[PDB]
Amino acid sequence: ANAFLEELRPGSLERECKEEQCSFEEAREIFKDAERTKLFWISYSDGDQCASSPCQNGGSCKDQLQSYICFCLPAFEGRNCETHKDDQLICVNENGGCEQYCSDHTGTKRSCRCHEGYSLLADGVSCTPTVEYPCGKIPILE
Amino acid sequence: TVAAYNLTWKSTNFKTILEWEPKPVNQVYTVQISTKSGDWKSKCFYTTDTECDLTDEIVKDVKQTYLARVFSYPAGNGEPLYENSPEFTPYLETNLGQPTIQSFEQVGTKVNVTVEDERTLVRRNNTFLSLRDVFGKDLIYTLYYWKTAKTNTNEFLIDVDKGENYCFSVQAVIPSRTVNRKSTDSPVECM
Amino acid sequence: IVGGKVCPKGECPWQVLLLVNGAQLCGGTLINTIWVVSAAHCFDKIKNWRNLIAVLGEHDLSEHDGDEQSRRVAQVIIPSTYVPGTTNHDIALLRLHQPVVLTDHVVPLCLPERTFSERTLAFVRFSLVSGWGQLLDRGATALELMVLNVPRLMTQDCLQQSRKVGDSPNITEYMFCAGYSDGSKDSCKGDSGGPHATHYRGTWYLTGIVSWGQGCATVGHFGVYTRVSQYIEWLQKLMRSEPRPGVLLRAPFP
Ligand SMILES: [Ca+2]
Ligand SMILES: [Ca+2]
Ligand SMILES: [Ca+2]
Ligand SMILES: [Ca+2]
Ligand SMILES: [Ca+2]
Ligand SMILES: [Ca+2]
Ligand SMILES: [Cl-]
Ligand SMILES: [Cl-]
Ligand SMILES: [Cl-]
Ligand SMILES: [Mg+2]
Ligand SMILES: [Mg+2]
Ligand SMILES: [Mg+2]
Ligand code: NA
Ligand SMILES: [Zn+2]
Ligand SMILES: [Zn+2]
Repeated sequence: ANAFLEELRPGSLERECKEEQCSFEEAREIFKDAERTKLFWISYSDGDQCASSPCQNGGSCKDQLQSYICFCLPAFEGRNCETHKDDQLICVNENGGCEQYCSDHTGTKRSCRCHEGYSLLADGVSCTPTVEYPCGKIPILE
Repeated sequence: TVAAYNLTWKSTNFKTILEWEPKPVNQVYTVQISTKSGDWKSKCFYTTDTECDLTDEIVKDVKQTYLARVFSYPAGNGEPLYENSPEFTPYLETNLGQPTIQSFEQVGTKVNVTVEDERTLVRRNNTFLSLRDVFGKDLIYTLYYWKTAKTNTNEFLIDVDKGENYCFSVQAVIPSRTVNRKSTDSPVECM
Repeated sequence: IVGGKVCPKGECPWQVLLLVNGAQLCGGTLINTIWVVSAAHCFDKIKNWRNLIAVLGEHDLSEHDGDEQSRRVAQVIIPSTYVPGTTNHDIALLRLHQPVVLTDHVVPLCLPERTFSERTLAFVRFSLVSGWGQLLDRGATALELMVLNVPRLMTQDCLQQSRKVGDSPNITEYMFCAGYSDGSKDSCKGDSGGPHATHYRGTWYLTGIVSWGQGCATVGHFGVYTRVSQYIEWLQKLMRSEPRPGVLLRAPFP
């Protein structure tokens, strides 16, 4: 970045690269050694990948080299926190949280059901026996 | 349906995403993940994506060894066609993120260089844990300045010649590793 | 059961010991007070159909206690698709003449709904398999009920991790493998018809039936079980059908 009267002072990283945008060679004339310039330029000309704010649903971006990482709030997941955990209550997802049977209802909430000899609890997800010896329970242990 | 191939683990600071091929044509995918003796958990149900975020599963125990599989289902809705992924142990395989130099203070004829706490996706007690909270003594930070310094914390107390202006750069390193021992260098910051 | 442990008395309350002419025949699983599920191949050499006994509450074959309940087997229903001497469609639904009485030592195992079984139970890693079968391939049978914890495998992996053997049966959609390939643990001859039970959120369900294998606990091989989920509708329908004169009934499948 050249501007006549501003090019009278000697080399400076703060003036040419921090306050202004410098080229590879300008940076090279500052560091002189190749490997030094190398590791400065490597991150310098990389670009802030979080500048476009890719982390949805209130997430936080942290820039990396030619990439970023999204830190999501509790209810979200995904590379960009795009996935809502609250919109995943379906039967293929850990049995919809049902203790026994689960029934999908697209558009509405899924419902939980129970095996014969059991009945659905208050919560709408747990089952309780309605007979003395319900199936699948080992009495001598309880 | 066709089976998914080139299943790969992309992980940095425990944000772990499984990726695969091919782009689906008349088929959707479902991902399962488990520990060698645990139950399979389903994720990314009937997705058309060729990736799946598994961060929330692996951060339950970063030292466990996980295996994932990608089910292929036909468009519309007998075990499905699937492919298994390489096993993945987060603590031994997650990439160390690019560090950032927080500050440098000339405290006397010495300069203290502070490395910003790298946060990970592991969130013990509401907050995200740093790399040091997870690795402890397994993690060290190395400084390349102008030559080399190493630390068991996030600070370097280095000797400098008065009024000379040095340049610094840091790297997260897990010395016990043989593969993927270190992070990419941090942006260079000079006095 | 090779490499297992003795199931403590009362802890495998749905296990059924099947007897023919008083001799030990196979295992079975109680699903309600009148119905028992077992394996079809257990009935391949049966001539005296009126001499089939099911014993519930059994534990130690050498001692009779007040917990054992024997009932005559009224009907043995098998898929007509099953071919004697083979492996496919290895399931039998048995009707007991009089119902067992449910007690601390006699409790049925839940037969689950098909979808719950296919989408949920199928992904629970470990399940128990029990029986009084051989303790070693070609060795002697057990006197106390044995039980083993085995991990389930999807058929593609089972095919991929099993040593090549020509003349061996196909693993069909009506079957599934479970077990270890290191030669340490497996179900064995005489355990057939016994349950492969799966625990899920406090309740045990029937997912498989001990069916066949290439030798018990043979390196490079797993135990093969009947995939009960393929038969839920067939079983439910037949449990509603009226009693027939003959003992054996080959019902159409599906
Ligand atoms: Ca300039
Ligand atoms: Ca200028
Ligand atoms: Ca210059
Ligand atoms: Ca120049
Ligand atoms: Ca960057
Ligand atoms: Ca006895
Ligand atoms: Cl840290
Ligand atoms: Cl009777
Ligand atoms: Cl066998
Ligand atoms: Mg300035
Ligand atoms: Mg310049
Ligand atoms: Mg130059
Ligand atoms: Na074996
Ligand atoms: Zn008993
Ligand atoms: Zn008796």
